[PDB]
Amino acid sequence: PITGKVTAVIGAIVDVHFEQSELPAILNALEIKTPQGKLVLEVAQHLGENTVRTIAMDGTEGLVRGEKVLDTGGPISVPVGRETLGRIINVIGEPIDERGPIKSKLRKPIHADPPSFAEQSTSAEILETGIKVVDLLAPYARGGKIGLFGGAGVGKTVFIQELINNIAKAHGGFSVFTGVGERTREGNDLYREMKETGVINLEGESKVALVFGQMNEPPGARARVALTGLTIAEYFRDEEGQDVLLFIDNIFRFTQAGSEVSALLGRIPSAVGYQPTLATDMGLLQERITTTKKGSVTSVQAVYVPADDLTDPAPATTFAHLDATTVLSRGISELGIYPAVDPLDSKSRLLDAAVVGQEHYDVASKVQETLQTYKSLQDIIAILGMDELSEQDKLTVERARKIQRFLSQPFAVAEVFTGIPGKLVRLKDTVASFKAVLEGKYDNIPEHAFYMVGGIEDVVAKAEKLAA
Amino acid sequence: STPITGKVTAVIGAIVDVHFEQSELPAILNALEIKTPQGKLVLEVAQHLGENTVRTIAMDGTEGLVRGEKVLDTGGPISVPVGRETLGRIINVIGEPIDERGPIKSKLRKPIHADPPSFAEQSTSAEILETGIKVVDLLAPYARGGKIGLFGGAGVGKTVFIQELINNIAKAHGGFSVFTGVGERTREGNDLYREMKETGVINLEGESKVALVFGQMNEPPGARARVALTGLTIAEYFRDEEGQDVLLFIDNIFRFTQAGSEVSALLGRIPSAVGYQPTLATDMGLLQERITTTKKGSVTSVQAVYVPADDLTDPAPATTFAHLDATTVLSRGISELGIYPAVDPLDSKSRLLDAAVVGQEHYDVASKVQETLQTYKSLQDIIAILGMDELSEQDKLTVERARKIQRFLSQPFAVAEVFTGIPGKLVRLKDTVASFKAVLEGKYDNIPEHAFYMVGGIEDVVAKAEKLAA
Amino acid sequence: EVSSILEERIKGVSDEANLNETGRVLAVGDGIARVFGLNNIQAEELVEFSSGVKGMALNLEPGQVGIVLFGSDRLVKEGELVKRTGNIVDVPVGPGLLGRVVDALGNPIDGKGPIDAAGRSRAQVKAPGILPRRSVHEPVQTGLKAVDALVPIGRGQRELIIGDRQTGKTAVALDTILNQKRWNNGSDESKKLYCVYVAVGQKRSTVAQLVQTLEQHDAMKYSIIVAATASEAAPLQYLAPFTAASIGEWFRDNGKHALIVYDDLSKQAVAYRQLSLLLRRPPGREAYPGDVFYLHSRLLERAAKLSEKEGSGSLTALPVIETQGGDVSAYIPTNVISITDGQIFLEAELFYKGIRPAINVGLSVSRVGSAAQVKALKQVAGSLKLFLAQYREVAAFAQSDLDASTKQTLVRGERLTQLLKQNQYSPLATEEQVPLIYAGVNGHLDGIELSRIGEFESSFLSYLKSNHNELLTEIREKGELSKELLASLKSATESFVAT
Amino acid sequence: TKAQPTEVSSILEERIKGVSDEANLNETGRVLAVGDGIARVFGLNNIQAEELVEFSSGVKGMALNLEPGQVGIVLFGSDRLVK
Amino acid sequence: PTNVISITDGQIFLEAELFYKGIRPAINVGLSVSRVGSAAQVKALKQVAGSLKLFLAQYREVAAFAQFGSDLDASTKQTLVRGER
Amino acid sequence: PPPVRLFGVEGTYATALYQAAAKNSSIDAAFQSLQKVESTVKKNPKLGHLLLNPALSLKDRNSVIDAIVETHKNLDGYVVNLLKVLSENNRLGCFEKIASDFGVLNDAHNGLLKGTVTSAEPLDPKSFKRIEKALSASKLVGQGKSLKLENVVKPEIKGGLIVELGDKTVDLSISTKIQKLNKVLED
Amino acid sequence: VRYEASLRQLEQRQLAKSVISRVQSELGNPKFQEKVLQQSISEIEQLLSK
Repeated sequence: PITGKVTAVIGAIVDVHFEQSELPAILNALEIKTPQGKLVLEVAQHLGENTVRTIAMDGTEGLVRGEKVLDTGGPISVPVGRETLGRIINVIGEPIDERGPIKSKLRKPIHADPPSFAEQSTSAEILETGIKVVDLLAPYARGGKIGLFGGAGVGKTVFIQELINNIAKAHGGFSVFTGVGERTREGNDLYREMKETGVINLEGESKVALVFGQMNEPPGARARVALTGLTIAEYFRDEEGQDVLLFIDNIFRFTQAGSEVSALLGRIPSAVGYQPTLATDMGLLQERITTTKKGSVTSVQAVYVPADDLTDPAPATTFAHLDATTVLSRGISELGIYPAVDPLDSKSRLLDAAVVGQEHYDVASKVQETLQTYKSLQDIIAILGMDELSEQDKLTVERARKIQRFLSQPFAVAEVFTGIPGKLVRLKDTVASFKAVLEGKYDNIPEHAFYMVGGIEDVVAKAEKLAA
Repeated sequence: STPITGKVTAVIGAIVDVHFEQSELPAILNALEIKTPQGKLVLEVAQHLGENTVRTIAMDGTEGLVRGEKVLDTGGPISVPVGRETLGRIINVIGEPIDERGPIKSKLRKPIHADPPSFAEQSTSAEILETGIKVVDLLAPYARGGKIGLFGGAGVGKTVFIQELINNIAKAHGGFSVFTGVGERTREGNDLYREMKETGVINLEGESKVALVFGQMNEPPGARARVALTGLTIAEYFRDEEGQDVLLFIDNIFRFTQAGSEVSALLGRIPSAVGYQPTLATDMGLLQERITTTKKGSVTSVQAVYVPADDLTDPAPATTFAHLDATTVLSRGISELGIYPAVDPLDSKSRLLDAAVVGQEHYDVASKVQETLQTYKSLQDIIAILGMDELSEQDKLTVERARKIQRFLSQPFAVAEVFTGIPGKLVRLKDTVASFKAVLEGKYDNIPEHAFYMVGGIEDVVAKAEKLAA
Repeated sequence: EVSSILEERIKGVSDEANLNETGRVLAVGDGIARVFGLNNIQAEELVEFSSGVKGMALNLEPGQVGIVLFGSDRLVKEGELVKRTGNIVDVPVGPGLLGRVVDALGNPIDGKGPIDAAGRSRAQVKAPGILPRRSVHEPVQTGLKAVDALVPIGRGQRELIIGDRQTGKTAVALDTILNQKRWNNGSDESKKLYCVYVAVGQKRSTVAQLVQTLEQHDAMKYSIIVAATASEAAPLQYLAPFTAASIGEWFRDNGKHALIVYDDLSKQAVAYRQLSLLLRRPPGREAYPGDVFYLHSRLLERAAKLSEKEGSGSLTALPVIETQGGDVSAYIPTNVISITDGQIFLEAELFYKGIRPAINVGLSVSRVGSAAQVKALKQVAGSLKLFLAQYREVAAFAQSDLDASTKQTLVRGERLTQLLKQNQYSPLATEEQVPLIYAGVNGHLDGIELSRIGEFESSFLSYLKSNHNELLTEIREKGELSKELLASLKSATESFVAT
Repeated sequence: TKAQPTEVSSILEERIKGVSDEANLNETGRVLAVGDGIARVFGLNNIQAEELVEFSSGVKGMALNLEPGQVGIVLFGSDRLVK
Repeated sequence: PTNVISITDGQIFLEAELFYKGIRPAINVGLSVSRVGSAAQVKALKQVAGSLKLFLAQYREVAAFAQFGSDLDASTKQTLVRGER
Repeated sequence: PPPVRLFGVEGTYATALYQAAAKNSSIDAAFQSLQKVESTVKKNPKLGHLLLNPALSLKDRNSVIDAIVETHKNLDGYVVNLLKVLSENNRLGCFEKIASDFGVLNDAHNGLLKGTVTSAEPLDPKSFKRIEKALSASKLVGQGKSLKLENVVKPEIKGGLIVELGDKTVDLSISTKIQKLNKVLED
Repeated sequence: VRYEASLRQLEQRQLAKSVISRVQSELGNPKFQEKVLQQSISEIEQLLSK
């Protein structure tokens, strides 16, 4: 029965005056019935005298001061479930996939407390990733934030798709691709592509659930889309036990959105115009994501660094949250390698020796040293000439070009797209493969027998086939 | 209703708020006169703050004021006098003669605010002024009815250029001209008044083909803002009611932007970028849109602009840069090279400078000049470390040609006899096209580089070749 | 008679009914009337003052409604009746707006009489969603060889024309409009882009030039010029792209194609800045209003290539951004660059070096790009991208003892650069793009002297028209170059080179 | 012109209503407007500077600004808790 | 500084580095300008200093070239020698 | 909360007074006392209206309050608590403003409405009556509410009439029609 | 043709200032009084229709 009349609409900041002793709490959701369906306003201040100040999640067009408002009673409660898999859902938790009302059991508030210190998992464990490159040189970790870098032009979308496939195989998980302030054009492509790659198969089963945030959506809804997505993930993790991986698109657009909402709220922006709540807003988002006992989210984020500046505050805060970085590059793709992961720029902080096993660490280090040397060698190999450089050096070049090729994997997801049967390689066998190449047991086998192969076992086959 | 009287309530600066008596409502952009021991202080009504308390901007210095001082309302915008009786008189902002030839005999009066003619009404043709100044003629010819713009920064011999321009273009063209000085130094003022008396344009007997509106920077920030508006209306009278083409001249229009920035602050508006007025765009726009060629007269503004710290990327010059039809940039570097005019050839541009407009021959000659100079600029970095003998052979000839062309741009001014001694050479347009063409063709690439310096056309160069030969 | 038209006009006035909500201005300063009344006002509703000035109500405050005057402050005065028009900002949309130069209100500023329109639609209408679109698959040729090959332009997609001030940015755009005449002449609605040029903050002198050039090239009969001139006030300037978009939406809704060119959003930015700062709304970065990102994003997402359920239509867009000192760093450029899908970056140095269009190939990108390139044109210009890329790298090597390989690159590269010069305001048909580029690709132009490239071009075209306009007609109609055509074309180039 | 904590209409109405002893408010307060992680509380007249206060909502805050007629607590905890 | 520069009839910019270079007064000749110019200096002094400005400017240009260590022809070194003095 | 909310400070005072005395259901008493004190301010035209100006202290102000309840102790008492409040908040320049504002709230509570017939000249009493009747007849006066229709003379509006009440006006005036007419003949 | 159009604009403006003269004549007349009655009765009809 908590109802109130709109008493201001200055900008998209709508102050609603509520009748006595029936005053919403901060972070409540108000719904104004409109010819636009509903307009969802979120209470972000109490201005007192039985009046509040709220932000908007839909366009604030043609509002009349005196519109009836209804108070939900708490943060927007968005449907969750395996039912909600394969449904594109807008910020207000309503289908924009247009496959009709989302059938759902329970709905849950979009703001949710980040798991307690007690719930924390003592030490991070590796999250297996089908991409061999990921599992060697910068392993993922359950709980962790692993920040993809490098935009489309690296086959970013296919990489994202590959991960969706891999987690389902890896654990049995699900995913939710949440796109924060994504271009609507890109969103169309993703939906079409995801349908095509069958990761979303509406007729079938849809691994990934979509939450798409269009740039047209007001800054307030741009800010809240991420938190909504996070709730979905938490239902999978906590309440269905399933390990999940929640992708975020530009986390720059998370920051950017947050900055706007602050400015709208009239809070003095901090240095380089970034919200005074800059630390806290990332803090809430990036600590909800964690390793619970129940399950673990793991999140792959895309960081659109602003003007290639890493010392800008938005990157700095982002890097604090990040645990590993996977650095896709177009150069790599130009060396015909898809994975597009740049091995020398991919780094993880959970690459740590103790964490990954000493043997694994040592194998990785050798491969890294080899690659590091290989690059430096290629600089002067080109100028001086290959044969004009040491026997030891060309042993390294020989070894290296095979490793470089060995990195290539024809992705399972892009089995359809390329026509090449998929390869999903298990973690133990990834270690094994590099060990053998380090001992040069296959350093007889030609370079192109390693091109676009799977594991060590696989390149036995290719050696035979190359001959045949 | 009660007799229109206002009581001052707050003199906080130029902003002086008046408390007109109930039910008589003064109107936005009215003109108030307050009888004062020194004339009538004019306050331009600029906001209503309700309860019959207006907030007005001063146009004359404010001192000694006593809160409560009766304020008559003369209503509507400041009303100047207009006529051909304004010819050859210096008219201060409020409209009083500061040429001290006693009262200006008013035929008609006009408001200083007027809405620019609508798009349907506004009729603009492309016609070409002939400047006879070689760099200008080839690389950015000026156009009748235009909004020519003498962009330059600090000390670009800005005055020297203007003196030459008035000497050539103003005298040459008939109609009327209006010489308006916005917020300029009394040194510059005294010279401009004197110089145009000397050139006899201000002919103290017989009509003067120019009127003067001198606003100087000693005047209050408010007065500085609406001196421009005042001048524009004098031009409008010429354009409209006298029908004749006007060759308006305003100086320096950065002072107009700057003035507006100040009274924005005083008006209490939240400072915009680099402290400029948030109303900067519309104010610049209002001035420029008002200046135009109609189906009646053809107002041809030539506006000086001062570019602070030679950063034309600064929002105030940059905003002006768009609105002006036929830009001329005078650059410090080029000045130091000794090239007079100091017009930077690469950066000078005018809308009319297209083969379909200024003719294919003119276009082709100028295209050859532009490319050659641009190549030369590109090669300068290379030349700096590596030297001349590391470039292509073709390039080495191009550099030699470019150097010849570069100093061909130094065409003496006729008013730089006074400042230096160099006699000006007024080189005809047809002749200028010819003169540049020859050099580029290499017809005078046997002539030394230094014989292109500080001389006119090709004919002058040949004579100057003989001079060096001897 | 002058009497009769006036008599009709007086006769057309007659009576009225209750003025639903009066207002009385409390204070009017800075074009921000703060009105007491208008209790039931709708957000951004159009309101009419006593003076006849129209306004919008950006701030609906808890006791005053802050009207923003569309008119000059001079006409409005305190205590004025403020009648409530009661209709949120809407502009007539329909088919009749073709060949009508209209201002934001829709009033013909060229006096081409009352607008014929099929609806008045709100200017705040929200873009089509994820699923209401279907991926781009339809080219739009601009008649600029470089644009069409180096950065191919599709439909419903958006790409910047971001570049240095007054480099005749409008000229690069205007060329596209001219080329649309060829396709326009045809009867197929597939072949009909109804262009809309949105002149924002542009001086009336500029709009006169615009009007005449468009009339001269007979373009008005698929053109609309939404005009918000420099003089026109900051509400009009603010709502000017929004208004324009609505006109485009009607065409888009009919499932047709059209191209809306917003020139320039930089002046749109300034207008929002003026509004916000004057309305005392929170300021933000680079003194541009806090929600400037939100404004630009709203406009730029309206452009859409619709789905087949929505009977595939488009509203191709080409925003123009004016860079201040070439600073892509600057806040308004950075935002727009992020929002858009591709950029074309005109470069002043190139302009000076006589390359016109002065498009800098390096800093031009398309993120839709070659997806909507003509198949023929795609075939004959993969090579072209790579050659120019090499030419750029080997550019600095143009200072003596130069490798034969580098020298080969230089000859091929210089000739190509010369080939891509074009006389602005002459568009070139695709059927004549395809031959010229083929020659360059086959490197037969490498032999031709640099000075003679210009002469060669026109001659090759006339030669092709004389020699075999059958081939040309085949190229135009088949649109896909068969091996026999590619064979014949190589031969033709060789033969032409021989003469 | 100005606004004061007593100008807040609920405060203002009690004073007009004759009541001014205002319960135990002189050592307890009742929160006024709240949000921005700071709350403005009415009463707490016996508050010590930088005292620890406990809000009835399971959160404690440190009084920072002791202001004429109002005290502005700083909330050590989530905003949602206080109302 | 911006405001004053516009107001004043000339600017006499000094440079700190030139103070250390031992030029006292440390007047930075290139940044120093007099807009009103000569007609306020002794006629004799006008005659002698006729090309003094040009020479100094040429010296400055030459000095830049000289510090890029490019080989300097004798004509350039005439300028340089004059310039130093 | 009691009907009609007058936004704006001093009307925040009025609102409080109104709502407080509505909840004490002694609005007539309040209103009557407010009229009396308003009258005694007006009837103390010098030296008690010309010293509503701020300059006096809190302590000097308190003695002004004492003088106010000295002029007549027939005050309601809720308005005496309001007087104390106004002294403490150190404003009394807007005292009669608050009184007037309370009056609007009060007479809204009574239901009474005010209208206006601005004209260039005072019209027929027949016109006044017919319009009052008409307005009462029409849904415009809902009834349970009254109309003090006041013709005012505004020579600035040339002839015509504008009927005003409830923020809804019908303006049939010659000046406005002339404005539209002039405009239509500028086409 | 050009002068013909110009002349039409000039005629319209001549008649515009003549209209101002007629407006002053109308406001002179006790039609100024009589039309107030016309407005009154018309408003009675209007307001009763509400």
